[PDB]
Amino acid sequence: LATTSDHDFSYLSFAYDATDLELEGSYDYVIVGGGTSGCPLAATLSEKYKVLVLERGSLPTAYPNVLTADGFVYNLQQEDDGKTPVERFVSEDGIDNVRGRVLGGTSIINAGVYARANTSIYSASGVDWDMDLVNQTYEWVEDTIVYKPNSQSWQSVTKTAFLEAGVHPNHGFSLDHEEGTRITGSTFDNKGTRHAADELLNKGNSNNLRVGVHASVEKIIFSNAPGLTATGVIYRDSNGTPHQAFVRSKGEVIVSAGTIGTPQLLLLSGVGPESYLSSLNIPVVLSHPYVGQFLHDNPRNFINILPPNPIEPTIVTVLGISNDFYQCSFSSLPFTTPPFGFFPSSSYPLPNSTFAHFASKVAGPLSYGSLTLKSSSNVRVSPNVKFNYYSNLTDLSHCVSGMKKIGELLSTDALKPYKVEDLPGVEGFNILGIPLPKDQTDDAAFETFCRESVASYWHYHGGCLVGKVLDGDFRVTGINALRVVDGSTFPYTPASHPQGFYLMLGRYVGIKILQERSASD
Ligand SMILES: Cc1cc2nc3c(=O)[nH]c(=O)nc-3n(C[C@H](O)[C@H](O)[C@H](O)COP(=O)(O)OP(=O)(O)OC[C@H]3O[C@@H](n4cnc5c(N)ncnc54)[C@H](O)[C@@H]3O)c2cc1C
Ligand SMILES: *[C@@H]1O[C@H](CO)[C@@H](O[C@@H]2O[C@H](CO)[C@@H](O[C@H]3O[C@H](CO)[C@@H](O)[C@H](O)[C@@H]3O)[C@H](O)[C@H]2NC(C)=O)[C@H](O)[C@H]1NC(C)=O
Ligand SMILES: *[C@@H]1O[C@H](CO)[C@@H](O[C@@H]2O[C@H](CO)[C@@H](O)[C@H](O)[C@H]2NC(C)=O)[C@H](O[C@@H]2O[C@@H](C)[C@@H](O)[C@@H](O)[C@@H]2O)[C@H]1NC(C)=O
Ligand SMILES: *[C@@H]1O[C@H](CO)[C@@H](O)[C@H](O)[C@H]1NC(C)=O
Ligand SMILES: N#C[C@H](O)c1ccccc1
Ligand SMILES: N#C[C@H](O)c1ccccc1
Ligand SMILES: O=Cc1ccccc1
Repeated sequence: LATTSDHDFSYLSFAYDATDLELEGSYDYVIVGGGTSGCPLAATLSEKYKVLVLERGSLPTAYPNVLTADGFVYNLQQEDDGKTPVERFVSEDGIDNVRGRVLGGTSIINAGVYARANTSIYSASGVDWDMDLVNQTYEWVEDTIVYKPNSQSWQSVTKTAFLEAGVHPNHGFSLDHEEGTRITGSTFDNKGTRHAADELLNKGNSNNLRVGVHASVEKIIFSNAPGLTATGVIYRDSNGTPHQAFVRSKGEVIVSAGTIGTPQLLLLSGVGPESYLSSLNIPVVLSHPYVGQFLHDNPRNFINILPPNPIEPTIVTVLGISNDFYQCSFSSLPFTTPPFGFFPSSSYPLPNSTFAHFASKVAGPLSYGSLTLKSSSNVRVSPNVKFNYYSNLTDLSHCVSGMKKIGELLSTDALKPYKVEDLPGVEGFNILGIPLPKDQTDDAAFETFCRESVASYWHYHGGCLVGKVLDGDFRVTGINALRVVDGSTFPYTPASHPQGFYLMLGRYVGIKILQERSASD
């Protein structure tokens, strides 16, 4: 783990605005998306080769509130002017959501919860994992931006509630995703300073790594030398001037534009379903039926309580893990401006006092949808995405069990002091929004609750799966010098909170590439 310190912006020495980058550059590797996986990947590759990372968003310094824990809600509340770090979108299901648009990616605007992936998921994932390397990489990330949190009153209350409610065993402080209750790590340090993926750029070689911000990558360039190969990308700066960045022999273009951005860029570049691309007059580079398919978004269901006695805002650190659902509680100050994506719609009552948000994330999820373009030419126009929440009934069953567990928490001695009236069961609380069914044994009522109150846990992933679009080495099948490394590569969430795994993934693949270049050297 790391030690509390200011956000490290040393990498600014090699950060440039796209308008200042050359019109035509040559590198060993070009990384699209300076996000959660993108930054550590770029830093690792720069240890030996010339790397250029292209990020559409601004430097974190352009939006100071992304650098503190008490700025979390603020960023979500900010109006989307097309340049802000929080990009708003609404799935076809009608659920509000957001994604990062800034150097550091979504790790720069998230809730800071850090967890290592469930150790049992690597086995039949389609990737032959080097577990020694996986752990060395987690350590590499953790020693740079992960911290053991301060004790916090509300989180402690939540911990007592989980333990009283049978979420066992107790793991004390642990980073591992395991069944039971525990206090995990956070990317927010003990002074509330947010640390993120961008700082992993500092681990790279300052003479080999170059970062371009305000760089909108619109298309991947291909050629046959002699086989189909990615040769670079076209990106545009704030002046509307297009640039080109090419990769040299043995080099590669790696797309780390995220669950939403990666499939979008591939489609715009002619890599996707042939009939679909043709319907939009997009030249087909390679028919790839699964690009944009298998998009998953774990549903979030919750209960907001308004204690009669004020509680203090806290960062989530206490996790109550079950096999089918993951839970936690977020305490916060009241708002009069809605944080987009926090509640499912803009028409949700706002809290005028301090409140606690008990959240439940369904594992998986088994349900999935797809991503389609909204513009056949403009990469700045958000793609259409549908997740089909609860289309798979097993997900619904898990939501029911999960909300019943929340009901248990609400019925504990631990939460009694936060009720307005001493009533039986889950009754007695001042609830903001949709309350739980009073009868904890009414499954049908819980199913309706699950469906009508659903929101996004913001941990969407998939869209460019290993075994569907990519091979075990994250290469886009059928195309040379092209890989994908970010949250779009797997169908299910790796843990209650995925940033740890995606951060690790970036460097992991980076190391695999260096090992590959060593053997072929
Ligand atoms: C509100 C919120 C709270 C969250 N809280 C937590 C939490 O507490 N703990 C946790 O573990 N996880 C959390 N997550 C999820 C986690 O942050 C994400 O799963 C993770 O950051 C995704 O990593 P990524 O590398 O795939 O994508 P991203 O980090 O999003 O990175 C993709 C990058 O590509 C850029 N990009 C996209 N298209 C282009 C293009 N065409 N050209 C150039 N650049 C482009 C984007 O701007 C972005 O910087 C949260 C997510 C949200 C939205
Ligand atoms: C990669 O890291 C894994 C953790 O992220 C690690 O698994 C953990 O390994 C430790 C021992 O190194 C196990 O032991 C701990 O827990 C047991 C049971 O509770 C205690 O008896 C021990 O005293 C100790 O506290 C962990 O249980 C285990 N955790 C998990 C979730 O599996 C892997 O072994 C590492 N892999 C490699 C190849 O290094
Ligand atoms: C909901 O997700 C389940 C797990 O992915 C699906 O079941 C699985 O379906 C596989 C076929 O794609 C099959 O090989 C697995 O054995 C099976 N596993 C389980 C838990 O049964 C389920 O699909 C439906 O049920 C299975 C059993 C088959 O009959 C499928 O044809 C059904 O579609 C998913 N349900 C939905 C709504 O898709
Ligand atoms: C860990 O992953 C395995 C394999 O996918 C799964 O069976 C198990 O339920 C998961 N455990 C938890 C607590 O999520
Ligand atoms: N469990 C436990 C430890 O006391 C603990 C560890 C980290 C932060 C708060 C508290
Ligand atoms: N189970 C499961 C997920 O698909 C998964 C996620 C990351 C790595 C391996 C597997
Ligand atoms: O899982 C973390 C979290 C944080 C704030 C609101 C909901 C969930």
